[PDB]
Amino acid sequence: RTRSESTVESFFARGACVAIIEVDNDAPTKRASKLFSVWKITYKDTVQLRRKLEFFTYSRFDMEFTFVVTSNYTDANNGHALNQVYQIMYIPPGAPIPGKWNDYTWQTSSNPSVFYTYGAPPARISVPYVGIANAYSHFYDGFASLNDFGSLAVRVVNDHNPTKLTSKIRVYMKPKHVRVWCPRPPRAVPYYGPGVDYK
Amino acid sequence: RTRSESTVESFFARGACVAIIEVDNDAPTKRASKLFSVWKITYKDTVQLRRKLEFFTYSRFDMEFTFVVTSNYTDANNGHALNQVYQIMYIPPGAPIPGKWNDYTWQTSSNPSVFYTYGAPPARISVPYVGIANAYSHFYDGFASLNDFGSLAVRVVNDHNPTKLTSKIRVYMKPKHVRVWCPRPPRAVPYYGPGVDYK
Amino acid sequence: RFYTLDTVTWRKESRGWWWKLPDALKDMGLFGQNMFYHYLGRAGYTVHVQCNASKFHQGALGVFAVPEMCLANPGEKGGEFKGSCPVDYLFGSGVLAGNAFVYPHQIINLRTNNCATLVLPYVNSLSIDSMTKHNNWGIAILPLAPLDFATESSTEIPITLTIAPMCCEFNGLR
Amino acid sequence: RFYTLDTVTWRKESRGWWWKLPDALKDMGLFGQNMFYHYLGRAGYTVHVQCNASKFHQGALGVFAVPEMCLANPGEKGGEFKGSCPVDYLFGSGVLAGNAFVYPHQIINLRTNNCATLVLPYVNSLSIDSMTKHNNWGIAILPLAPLDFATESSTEIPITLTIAPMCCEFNGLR
Amino acid sequence: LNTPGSNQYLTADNYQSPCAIPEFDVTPPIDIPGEVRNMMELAEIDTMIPLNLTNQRKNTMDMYRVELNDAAHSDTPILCLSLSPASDPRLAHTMLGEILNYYTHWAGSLKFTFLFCGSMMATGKLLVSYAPPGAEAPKSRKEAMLGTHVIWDIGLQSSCTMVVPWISNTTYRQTIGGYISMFYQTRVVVPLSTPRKMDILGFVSACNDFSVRLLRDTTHISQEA
Repeated sequence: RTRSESTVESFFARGACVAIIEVDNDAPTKRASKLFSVWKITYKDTVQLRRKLEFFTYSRFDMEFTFVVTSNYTDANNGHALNQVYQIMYIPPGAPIPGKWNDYTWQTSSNPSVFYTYGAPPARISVPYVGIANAYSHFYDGFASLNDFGSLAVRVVNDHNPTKLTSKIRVYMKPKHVRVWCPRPPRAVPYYGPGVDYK
Repeated sequence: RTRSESTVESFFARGACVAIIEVDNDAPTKRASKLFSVWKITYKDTVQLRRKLEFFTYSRFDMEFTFVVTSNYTDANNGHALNQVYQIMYIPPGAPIPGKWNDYTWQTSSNPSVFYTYGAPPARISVPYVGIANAYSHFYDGFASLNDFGSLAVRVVNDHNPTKLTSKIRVYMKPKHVRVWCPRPPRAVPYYGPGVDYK
Repeated sequence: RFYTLDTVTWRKESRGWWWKLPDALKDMGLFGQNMFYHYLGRAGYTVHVQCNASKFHQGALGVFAVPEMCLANPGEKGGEFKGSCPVDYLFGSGVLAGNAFVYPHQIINLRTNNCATLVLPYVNSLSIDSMTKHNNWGIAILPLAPLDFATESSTEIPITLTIAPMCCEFNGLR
Repeated sequence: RFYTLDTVTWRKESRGWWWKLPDALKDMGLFGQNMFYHYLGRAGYTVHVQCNASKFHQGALGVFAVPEMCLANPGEKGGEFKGSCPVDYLFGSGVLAGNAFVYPHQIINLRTNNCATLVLPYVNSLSIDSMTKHNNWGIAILPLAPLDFATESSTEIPITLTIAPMCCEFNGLR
Repeated sequence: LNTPGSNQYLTADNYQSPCAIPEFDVTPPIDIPGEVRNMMELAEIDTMIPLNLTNQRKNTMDMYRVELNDAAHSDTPILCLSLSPASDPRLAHTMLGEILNYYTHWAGSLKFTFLFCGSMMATGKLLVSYAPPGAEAPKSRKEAMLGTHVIWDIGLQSSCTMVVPWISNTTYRQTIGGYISMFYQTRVVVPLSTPRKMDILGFVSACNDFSVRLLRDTTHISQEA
């Protein structure tokens, strides 16, 4: 035992990309012009973090989210565009999910939001323990894998611009203050779905 | 003896360019469009640092890496492009080397990475002693010149852009906390290869 | 008190047995009545496994206490593992049976002992929870060694499982 | 350390086995190397005989420590006695086997014990002598009772002989 | 001046972050049994070794055991284990191997426990030998006897535990050290009609001095590109 770099905090608190969000600005032309996508915060999208968390039954940790936004000009000769401003809103568990770009959910009455300006250092937010139970449940035998975690929504708040722009937002989640309980053996078969089914 | 400016730290801790990395964005047109090159960290590429380190057999030091990125428009009249974002990832010794732009090695599951935005101050990282032995071995008589040191990989994480851009990354390595053992005489013949062969 | 479940028989082709708690005790007299009459509850378990094997019998049994034994509700009799109905070597969760020892466990080697005991503390994400729709613990008995015997007598070794609740708490009478 | 010789098998027609010391240990690793590298030496012996017999096996074994066991040099495996190649009842010296108990001896009766130990002090006409061309001690195991077993299983009972030197002294390095 | 490390996100960065939900009523923790501080807790837990990897005995239950009584047996190693937990397939799938797969370097002693499952009336002896690093595994009983070895008795004793010491020139070696082999000593003797096909089980675990550094990614289950 003993020695550093082998602790639970060292094992779990590592930054990794967990989601990619595609947003547009205006001028659909021939595309759907998706202004937002919305992503439910979960650890099932990354195999490494999923395998690390499945090693235990109950866990408690805080989530630190880092957003990196990279914009691209679809047409090289559309003209210089004004600097883009992106709105990243955290949706707490139990809150309504946005369905339209200009709906009431984007008013940030109770949903935390951060505005990111292109060229600025990447946005960073910290989400504390938002679970309903005393610890997150990776396994539930009965009638809890969906341990809330809220969701993230990113949209462009710029005005109507004739030019076409596409931006990609990389979401990095770094767990903090990780505590684990009830050790479990590692997964030995490839994952199929969000459950424990095997083939 | 005595007097400053002659100490081992003063002699060794000096910044110098050790690597140049060429990266592209998109639109190969007629080129290979190299999105990454990957560079193994070593002191054999610079004659001055190599000669300074060959003065002793065993050495211990920490490496500070500074990256300066300069972008260039291949065609002067392609149009204004969005601000470029570059990903610089440090590969620890024993880790797999990236082979594709969108492979699993770029997910930063355990490889430290830093994102650099064009126009920002140059990126700076510090790599501690990552050797396996108690000190780096500049000479090995038996069956150790490749003293790990890891490697560096730089790629462009921007989306598909019709415009063509070329960027050059200058890597500066400044040793820190330099300690040396077993003094050796200076090299008297030009270097041929990574060994001690002479003609 | 001590509640004894139905006796299972060990064969030479048995792939193992599994039980769920407090699912196995839902109809076990007073404890089952209390867990049915209350919306919330909390209680520990004491697991005793008895193997009625003679000195001429060969084999080993692996008793594992798995918290939240999710499988990819029989009740008293539980169920059996499948050779190729959870998979025995996959432990019902796609995990090699060798790593199943991470859970609290006991080994019943017929050449050393014929009984084993286990202490199961209350494990859950809540201080108190319903005793009916949630399975707090699972008991898995696996044939670590194939059953063998002298060519004299007997074909089936009876196996007795006794579970006794402890630290019982009940709230929300209905 | 303890040096284990090759295991001999007890049969129903075995007439006994015999070994010579330090002849049996000439190739036994470090002790053999030391006795080969020195012109003169002196060391005692500790003899342990193990009989891997079950409770259903019958017979008795007689282990005798004979100083200067002259017979009227196989090495590790030793040799076997002859029914009519020394004669078992003549003890290899024309002496009735009944009188062989005058030497230090142990009796391995399968109904009472399955192992025996012996302490062999250094015996010679000189304080120090060569360890190669002189046999200080001889170990003889005789079947005092014929081997018998139930008509269920097994035909050969393994016998393990372990000899550990003691009070080792060496002089005259070559 | 724009330099690396300034106004850029770092994977191994550590500063304070703005709170998305200030003054949130976080649920207090409770004393959940099985709290673990360090990953080394899992490495010290005994894990059954898949030992006999064969084409019939693969991804099944028969691989975890090796039959210990043939008709005439042999003077050859019945089973052989290599001291490479992160490289040997017999030890890569164990808990120790899974833990080591996440770390490039490792150090410390190892513990191997062997227990056989048979009848109380079975009697015999077995030879367990440890080959020093850099030495070929013994091919015969005498070769095993020439090195470090122990005598395991089949009888009242039913389990044998051996500890492999930490023998390496460097403080930590890569997860990319000797052999452990078992040999018959005399024979396996059983009474009337006693089953002659008893089985043995192997377990591997880490010692208290175990330590790892330079955490890496795992090989099992990788599809992200």
